[PDB]
Amino acid sequence: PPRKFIAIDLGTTNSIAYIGGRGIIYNEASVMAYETGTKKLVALGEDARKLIGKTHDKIEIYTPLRNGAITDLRIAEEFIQHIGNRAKVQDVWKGSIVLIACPKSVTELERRAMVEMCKHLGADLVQVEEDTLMAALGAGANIFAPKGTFILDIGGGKTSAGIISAGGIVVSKSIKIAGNYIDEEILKYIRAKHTISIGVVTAEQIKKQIGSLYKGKETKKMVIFGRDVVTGMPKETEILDSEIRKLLISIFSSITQLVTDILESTPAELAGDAVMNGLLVSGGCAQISGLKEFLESYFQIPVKIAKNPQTAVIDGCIAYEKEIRDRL
Ligand SMILES: [Ca+2]
Repeated sequence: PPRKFIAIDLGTTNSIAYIGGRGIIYNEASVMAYETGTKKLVALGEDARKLIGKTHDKIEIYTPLRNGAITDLRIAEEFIQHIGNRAKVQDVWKGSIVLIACPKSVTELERRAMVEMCKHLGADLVQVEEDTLMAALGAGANIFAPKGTFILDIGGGKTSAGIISAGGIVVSKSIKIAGNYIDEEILKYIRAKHTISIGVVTAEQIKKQIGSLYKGKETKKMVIFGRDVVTGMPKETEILDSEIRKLLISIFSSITQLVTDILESTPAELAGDAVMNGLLVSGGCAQISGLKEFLESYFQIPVKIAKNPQTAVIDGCIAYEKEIRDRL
């Protein structure tokens, strides 16, 4: 009987967990809530993230991962244990093979601590890899070839970019300008320009429905509702795709600067791959309309949007099961 394979994409806003033979058992916010002063779990994932607004006083909300940052290693273990509890199987960790994908900001100390933590839970083997390496494999890139792979992952709380060659990361950097920032900046733009406060969900909907980085085949506008800034009264206004496009382009100056920084670090041996093969784009924001065209216009290299951008990291972990088992 083979050892169970467990993959955890720690993620930047949501975590995703996969168990061999079960599939993906967790995919939502990296948040948990307890009755105050206890470890009595009242909500996990989305059910807990909702309450961040005004939590019931007899309830404490914990955020083990804030934009991909580990807030506390003991709190991170609680969260990992809650994920494994989803399997509803006694001793899910015993003798298992565990792969954890994490942002590069997770220090070597924290990665080694998570290895000891999972081994203490019962794992036979624990391996920690960077999310950009797994995202490229999940999105369909041959990360094991000596050819240069150039990856950009726009998630919820981090945007990362890197160069991959021969199964490993050659260089990678990350910034804080990502999906959550974009939603909040849409909110702030509409408050300043239309004197109405919208909720985060309306901001996300604006992004999805009419947001773009490049002038497409359809001109759209949108009716939205929010709180009038002066009076507080519910108020309606129309938002044009052109003003949101201008806003998104301004935000993405940070993301094109990140790609420029990575491209400026390309070794001479891989420069041809950058020019001829170009960029692969994954993450939740990879589906912003016109992103391919916007990036191709700026960098004059090919850009490819991943087929599975929302799940590239965990899909790569799932594909990486063979490599771990093979090399064993
Ligand atoms: Ca800017």
